[PDB]
Amino acid sequence: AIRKKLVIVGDGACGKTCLLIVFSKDQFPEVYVPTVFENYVADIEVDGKQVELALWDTAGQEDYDRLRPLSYPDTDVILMCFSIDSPDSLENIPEKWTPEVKHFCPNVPIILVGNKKDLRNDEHTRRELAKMKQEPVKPEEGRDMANRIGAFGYMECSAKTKDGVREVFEMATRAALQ
Amino acid sequence: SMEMDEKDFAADSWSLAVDSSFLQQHKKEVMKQQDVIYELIQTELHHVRTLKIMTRLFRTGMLEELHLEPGVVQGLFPCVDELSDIHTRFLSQLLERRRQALCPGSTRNFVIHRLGDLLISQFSGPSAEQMCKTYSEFCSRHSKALKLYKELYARDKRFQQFIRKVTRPAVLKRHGVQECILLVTQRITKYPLLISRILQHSHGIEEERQDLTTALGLVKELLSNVDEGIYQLEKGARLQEIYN
Ligand SMILES: NC(=O)c1ccnc(NC2CCCC2)c1
Repeated sequence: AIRKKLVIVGDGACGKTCLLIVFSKDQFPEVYVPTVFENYVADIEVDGKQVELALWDTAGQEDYDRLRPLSYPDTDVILMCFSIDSPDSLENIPEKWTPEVKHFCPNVPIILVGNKKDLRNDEHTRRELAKMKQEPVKPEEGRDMANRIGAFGYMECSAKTKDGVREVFEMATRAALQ
Repeated sequence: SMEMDEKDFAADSWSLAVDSSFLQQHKKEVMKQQDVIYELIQTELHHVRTLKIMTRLFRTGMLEELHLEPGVVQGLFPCVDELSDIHTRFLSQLLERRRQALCPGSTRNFVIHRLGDLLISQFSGPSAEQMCKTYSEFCSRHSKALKLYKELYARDKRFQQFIRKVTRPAVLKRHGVQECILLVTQRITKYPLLISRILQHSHGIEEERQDLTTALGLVKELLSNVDEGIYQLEKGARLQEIYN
């Protein structure tokens, strides 16, 4: 098995920690959802190839511009996250996260991931967003942003229901192998 | 880690660690507060363990089996003795606070009502200055340590066999040399996340909400200072590159 490194980046409310926790445990915790994620080395087999995929979170590093880049050395794939219930987290993707990741991780594939896709058809979410002249991020808005920033691809998932979670990490492993 | 502390923090939460007949006697808000305090102590136990792998397994193993130059080993593991001292002392205080809170006749049933005072002490005065200086030095030497590791693994056969040998056990799967270094660098930015969530469930006693609010402010001040004090060192950097 070859060793590959994955780092997840994105704003504080994007759900990156929950996404890593659910994948590494293969479950949405029923008793206690951890506040933080240390690291994890996933044994993944994708398209006939065995990979050890080391997983890292940047949560807590969002306000610290000189500590945060220390998470980037030798990264093989970036998951760039936004929350579908937060159109503001999508707007920070092109002019904050993308120039940073292209600078410290040149030539590393970026997968743009829309998290919390279950909230797209949630009544409370739609009501709260409508009070600020907003609506949940549409699938075409996610794809267009991914296309614009030169992302390897665009994917959606829900850490709450686990839908799309396995596919995101299997595709990330394939991106790290290219 | 030692067996006693490992078993005390083996459960996924405080609600699963204590006896269910003890859990039943508490309100949901106390349970939510205790689950986050348990995660803070559990992750501190794991962080101290990461520092022991770096000092005892890697650093001392290299000095004893490879007879490598002490200046090379220091470049691979900067400040590990100072970091171990700071966090082992902090962990000792957290574990003693839990131990004092145990019910008589129990080694697992406890409620920690007064964490804020301990966090204020850790993140203020001389201990905070020492944490600031040590992480400023560590995080400034982080990239250099990784490049030194990668050079040694590629060109030195006995070093490669040493690493492959000591990292073969399954319990070391997430704890290679580079992984330990990033785990230590990322530790300090976990504290505001843990403290903010403990604070969210600590409004019942006004003295405690105030202490946790002060602790949260001290941790953020420390982090801002560490972040401002970082300048990445590079082996073979020239003075001209530095002053430009
Ligand atoms: N295609 C795979 O091999 C695969 C699929 C889903 N999850 C995987 N990871 C593990 C790590 C912890 C939970 C399961 C691996």
